[PDB]
Amino acid sequence: TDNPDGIDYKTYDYVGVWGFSPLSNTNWFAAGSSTPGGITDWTATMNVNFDRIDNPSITVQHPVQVQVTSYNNNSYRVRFNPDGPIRDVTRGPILKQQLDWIRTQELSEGCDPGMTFTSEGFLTFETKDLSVIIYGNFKTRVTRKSDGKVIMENDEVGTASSGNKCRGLMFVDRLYGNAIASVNKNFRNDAVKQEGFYGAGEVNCKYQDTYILERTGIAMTNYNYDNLNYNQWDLRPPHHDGALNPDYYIPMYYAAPWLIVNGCAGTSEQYSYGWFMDNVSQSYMNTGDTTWNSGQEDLAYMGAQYGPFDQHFVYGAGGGMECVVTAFSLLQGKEFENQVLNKRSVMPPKYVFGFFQGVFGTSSLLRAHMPAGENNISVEEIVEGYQNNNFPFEGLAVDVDMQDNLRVFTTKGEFWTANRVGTGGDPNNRSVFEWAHDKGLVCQTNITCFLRNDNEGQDYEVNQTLRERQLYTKNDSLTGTDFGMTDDGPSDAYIGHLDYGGGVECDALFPDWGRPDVAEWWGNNYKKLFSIGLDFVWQDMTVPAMMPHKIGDDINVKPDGNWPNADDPSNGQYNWKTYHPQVLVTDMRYENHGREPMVTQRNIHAYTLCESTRKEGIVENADTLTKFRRSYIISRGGYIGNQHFGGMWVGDNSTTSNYIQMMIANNINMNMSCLPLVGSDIGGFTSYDNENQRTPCTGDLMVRYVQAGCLLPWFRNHYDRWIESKDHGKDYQELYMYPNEMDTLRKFVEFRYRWQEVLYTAMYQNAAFGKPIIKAASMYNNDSNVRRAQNDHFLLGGHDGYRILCAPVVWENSTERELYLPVLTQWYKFGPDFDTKPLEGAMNGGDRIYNYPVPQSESPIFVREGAILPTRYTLNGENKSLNTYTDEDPLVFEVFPLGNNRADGMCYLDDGGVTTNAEDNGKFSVVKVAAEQDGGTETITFTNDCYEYVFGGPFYVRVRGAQSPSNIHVSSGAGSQDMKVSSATSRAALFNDGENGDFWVDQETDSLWLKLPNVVLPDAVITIT
Ligand SMILES: C[C@H]1O[C@H](O[C@H]2[C@H](O)[C@@H](O)[C@@H](O[C@H]3[C@H](O)[C@@H](O)[C@H](O)O[C@@H]3CO)O[C@@H]2CO)[C@H](O)[C@@H](O)[C@@H]1N[C@H]1C=C(CO)[C@@H](O)[C@H](O)[C@H]1O
Repeated sequence: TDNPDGIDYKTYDYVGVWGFSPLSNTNWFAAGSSTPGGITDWTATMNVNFDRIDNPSITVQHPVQVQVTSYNNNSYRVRFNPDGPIRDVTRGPILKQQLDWIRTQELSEGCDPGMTFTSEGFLTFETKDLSVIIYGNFKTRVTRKSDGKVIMENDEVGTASSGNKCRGLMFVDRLYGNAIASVNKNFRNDAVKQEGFYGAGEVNCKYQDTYILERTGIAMTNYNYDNLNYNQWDLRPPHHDGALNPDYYIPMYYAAPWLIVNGCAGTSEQYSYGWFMDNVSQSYMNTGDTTWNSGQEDLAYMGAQYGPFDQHFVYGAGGGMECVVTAFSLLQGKEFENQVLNKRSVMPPKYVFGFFQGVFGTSSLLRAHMPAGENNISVEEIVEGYQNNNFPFEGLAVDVDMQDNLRVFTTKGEFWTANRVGTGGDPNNRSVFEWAHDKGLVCQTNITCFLRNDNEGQDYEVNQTLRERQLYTKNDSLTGTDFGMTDDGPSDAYIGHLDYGGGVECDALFPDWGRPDVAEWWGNNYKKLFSIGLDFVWQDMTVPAMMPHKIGDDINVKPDGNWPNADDPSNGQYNWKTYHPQVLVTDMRYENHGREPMVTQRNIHAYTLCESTRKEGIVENADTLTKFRRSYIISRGGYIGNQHFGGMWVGDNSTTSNYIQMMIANNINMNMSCLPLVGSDIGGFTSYDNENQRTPCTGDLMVRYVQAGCLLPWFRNHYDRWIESKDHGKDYQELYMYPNEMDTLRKFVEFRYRWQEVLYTAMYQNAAFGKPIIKAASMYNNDSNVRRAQNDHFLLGGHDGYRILCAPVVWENSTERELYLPVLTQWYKFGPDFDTKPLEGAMNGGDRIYNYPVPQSESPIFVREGAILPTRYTLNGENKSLNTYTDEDPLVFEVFPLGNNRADGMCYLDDGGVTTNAEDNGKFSVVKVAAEQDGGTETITFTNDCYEYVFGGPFYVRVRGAQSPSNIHVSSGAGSQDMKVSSATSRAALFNDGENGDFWVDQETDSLWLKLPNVVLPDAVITIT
């Protein structure tokens, strides 16, 4: 039952953006005419005639569905299959039942889009603030009720005499290909509109010498790659000479055919809409890039190498780009599952927000058992470096080093306290993870879906059980292609190779995910790791990232590095560093459907791998997790929607100023693509010095790299380590190996740690409401100067999520930067210095300052007026892992200067992930807090949205700029108590000795500290007179 729809597959190789050419018109079909086709529900059908743009006498008929997806969040949808029936996928970001729920709810509220056909046969409908008309040839116009503004319209190519053809719908004559595509007008050169496109996951784009955030006038592609340095040689343009820098026509780790359009920016008449082409074969986004005549300046499109054609336009409930993001997240929501917490994504354990050292080149757990080898390091030495130097440190990212000769899901003797593999729980032979637990730390470890094959007779249960149940991808192809074979077999299995450099490699098999019983099988395997202490997951080589290889060559032999190329094209022989594209894999998009070649769903493999570690690994086997029941995944690849499995790190960056910039833009863009909890390796993964690869990150680059990411969602220093056993990489990169910079380094980690609940809460605001943790400058509304500052200015935190503004310096050996404060509000210089000192005067928003000074010891980070921030200090004053925090380590609602005599704050509370009762049973709290000045009385009010988690220790209000009071009244469900002056004279003595109901006047920081009991948290009126 392979290929049920009779597809003839014309394309298998990687087609660069330069080989994708729908504005070509030749051999392309576009809508020319239609007759109406009925409406049930909110799906209308138009029976559309597609004409060959280059010979319109040739026509075919296919039906197109036009579905309103959310009246309230102004989103609809267009799809059609030109290769067969129209078909609801069963795995993906947008599922039927989440659409069906949204619609049902909205119907109960009595929303009517009034999907109707005029007499002429045109389709008209309405969403909340938008109206839409679609003409005969599919010419689509999207107007905005309030000001009549056309905010979006598709494009039309005229012909010699056959009328006009809407390129809003295009597929290639199935005689010549399978590509699809869709075209809009693009007002990026409109004097008043100045359209600007955004999003597109991990794409990178250079301008002059600087990496930027905007994705306008450029030709991108989604094509998940093993793209080490974001600039892999094989991904270069035809006939490209010299080095290849990362750039926009190079695909990355994550598949996001998604674009957020923002025109008439920062003014009354502004509009934003998102654009998801839901497809998982190689996709394209072209924002009007003339390079290679691939696009035209005044048009934009999306497209794919294969079908079917499914596409979403999401305008959002209201003003600003952010709302596009949140509505998009709704469409992928889990409201239909009655998720009480995880609606828009799954919440990680608190601990996932702390600092992690990853090392590629440890070679034992402890020093006592470390084999002799030049520059070898043990885990024990790392933990020692950090712990001894009072670094706030969370734990390790153990690599394949630990595995037994690269056998995913196992460990070798060296990574245990007693030099042998235990079944664990033996206190005289703890595994890495268990020892790690006793040090306070937690770990992820690396898991690929690569199952060793060259085992040398040696027994490896995970590969053996894959062969038995035939759960491996088979070597069949509709082309008779020979992918190679070894002596280990089996005879009918796809056998790829895994190369990590310097002879660290092996043959491998792989999970044919499509198959049923495969996700169960995958999942139960993580038990071999959970029962030994593994906290969370490090999902890698997810592409699958296999070794380059030419059909015909041996399995362990890759091609010449310069192959393939324009003069010597692949011609169906290159594997593009993964399965040779022809391999028949079982469908991952439609279940019980048959087998397709991988070329048709390449961009789904990692999503699907991630889905399975989630549902079948972490969730089903939570019983076997040890110290924490909740868990997470940090993944390298995936596709839109992946946020419901965990988050992302941007694979293999490097150690240069450019990569810092890139990491930030990437972060910001990944947020607006519904992946909030991502980040890039701090300090860079790969070597960088061309004379001597072993040279490690400079101190100053290390400071800027940490300063820039110390408030990004995922914070992890990871790197390729040179050791005798692996002759590529750098000497060291751990924070503690920098004596000169240690103090700056560490204080910026402590600082993140004090703002831990800020991250936690923002994350909650993402699960609950879908808000991006990190916020493009252009998300701040009514500001005509945020856009120019958008490459390196970003915001996060607070009740609304726009309370902290970061503008990290992005160049090595640099002590200034151009700073823009966003307008119509006040800002305050903050940082690790400002905890133990008074704030400086206000900074008037709307300012541009050239050469704003930033000594190495400082990053530009500001807190807005009106912010109240949940902060967290240790009781004993030391630095300790988040996961060892308990409710005795104070929680501090820091009120800042007031904004129009107002201030507000939100704080999510829950057990941390010790258990899954927050996501499972609604066991959490959401504390709100307000503050108002009224002549002489300031009223700080605590209310709750629910208080299901009982924060067990006293918490504090910290007022900034208000000193010694005449009285403080505290009102509570169990309060009617006046406050008395504490007898402690230091913050430390207030926390540890301080009496409940004690206020302390802090001269040093110009603050007033209120110590209150744990029971008044959910509800109180603090009046300060
Ligand atoms: C560890 C790493 O292994 C593989 O990376 C390869 C590159 O694919 C290959 O191009 C070559 O890279 C050199 C490149 O050719 C040259 O132009 C450049 O200047 O120098 C590069 C090396 O610095 O060799 C490297 C190996 O050294 C994989 O393709 C990568 O995915 C892989 N990174 C993975 C693997 C691990 C180990 O489990 C993780 O530590 C890491 O997080 C993950 O991203």
